[PDB]
Amino acid sequence: KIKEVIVVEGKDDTAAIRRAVDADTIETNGAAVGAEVIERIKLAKERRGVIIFTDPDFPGEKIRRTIAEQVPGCKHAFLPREGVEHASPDDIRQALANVYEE
Repeated sequence: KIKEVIVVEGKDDTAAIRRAVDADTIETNGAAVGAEVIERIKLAKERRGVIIFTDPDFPGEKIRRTIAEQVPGCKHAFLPREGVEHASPDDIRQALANVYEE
């Protein structure tokens, strides 16, 4: 239902996201993003756009950085300051409500 595909690290992130919103996701399987995942993310960005939604720790920002610099034009969702896998439904909604679109 959410237009953009949401890029996350793994299944616990997807599950947590689908407990709050209806969204299609792409899972990176850790911080090692192979080009096969990139080409999925690429197709998704041009057909529907992509929201990157990873943790605010060192692994998660490294994942976010790696993708964004290979796929320009991704949007970014950030957990409210108060991991995605354990994020409350309201945290997920807030994260997605506040995506900047530029």
